[PDB]
Amino acid sequence: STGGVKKPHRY
Amino acid sequence: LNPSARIMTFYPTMEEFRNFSRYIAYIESQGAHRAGLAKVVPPKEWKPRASYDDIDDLVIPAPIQQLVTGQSGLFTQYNIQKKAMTVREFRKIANSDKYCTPRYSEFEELERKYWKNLTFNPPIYGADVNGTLYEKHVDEWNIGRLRTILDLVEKESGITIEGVNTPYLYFGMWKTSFAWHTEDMDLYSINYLHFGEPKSWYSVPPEHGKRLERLAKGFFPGSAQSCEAFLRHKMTLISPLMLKKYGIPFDKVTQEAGEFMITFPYGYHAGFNHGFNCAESTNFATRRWIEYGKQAVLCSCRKDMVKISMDVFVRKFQPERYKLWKAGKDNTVIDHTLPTPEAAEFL
Ligand SMILES: O=C(O)CNC(=O)C(=O)O
Ligand code: NI
Ligand SMILES: [Zn+2]
Repeated sequence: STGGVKKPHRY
Repeated sequence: LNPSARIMTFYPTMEEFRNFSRYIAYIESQGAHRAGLAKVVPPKEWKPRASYDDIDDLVIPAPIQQLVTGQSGLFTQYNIQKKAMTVREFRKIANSDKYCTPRYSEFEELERKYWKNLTFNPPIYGADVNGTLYEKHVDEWNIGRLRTILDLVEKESGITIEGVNTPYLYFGMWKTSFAWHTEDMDLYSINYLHFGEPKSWYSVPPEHGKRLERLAKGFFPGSAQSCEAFLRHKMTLISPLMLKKYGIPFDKVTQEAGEFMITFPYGYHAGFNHGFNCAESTNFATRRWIEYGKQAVLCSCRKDMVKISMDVFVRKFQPERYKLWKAGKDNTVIDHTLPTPEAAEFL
């Protein structure tokens, strides 16, 4: 497994 | 129950409003979930904050300049991270001649200008900011503490997933966009527009969501070949004229300041902001979601993508299916029309 972030990868 | 699968709007009294989860079960008993998106207008007596006059020094640490490439109703959005800036700094840019909303009569006119000018004069979106503008004592529909079974993740594991079981703020200007997506793990979302100009939404009924994905894969076959779940990258913009042209059912709705939107498991949505505004959002779950989470097609190709272990949920809420699921033999088919079990109370 659980985790991550909702913010998608910026460029 | 909502056989047209159209976006429904509700006007809860303060007594109905108090229990968040019970009111989601209620709107589902009315068929709201079939559209993928519902609007809830809170009672007039309810305010989440006394005033928004004190937030000008709030830091937007990673504003995104939104570069859009494409034509003929199909676009890819490239999110360029800019230097940190305050809400005051952001509002000045938003309200400036260069970035402010064009003059317009009907919403349909603004909708046309958005789809025409999407790729010009790239705006800045103060998107995915950790925080809440709820005052600490607001106990009804507080995005920081909704009290749903999604709390099992942190309660059990200690794991916080920013924006998913924590709140995010979104400072918009004109022509800032959110691409087509379902929620991470195909969860619900809640979205409250604290202040400012509207936020317009497109929605595809969960029962026709696979048709949107098939279409998107044919239009972006490169992206589809490198990632099954490429729509989760939140880069894909598709106009309602393209949806209409390829027979995808959808509805539209505009959210005004002081309104909540609810998105439902596997409900594809996209949209744009009309001008300077601020929305707060997070994800949440009902018991109905557990099967959606078990079956969610997840993004393979990126680091830091949201994944939730379903184990804890299947053990607690489907203990009879646990050993079968754990063995890979759980063949449950999701019926998108069914309301969450908690709705039984109203049915
Ligand atoms: O407001 C935005 O930019 C996008 N919001 C959402 O996708 C949501 O609340 O589910
Ligand atoms: Ni969303
Ligand atoms: Zn991917």
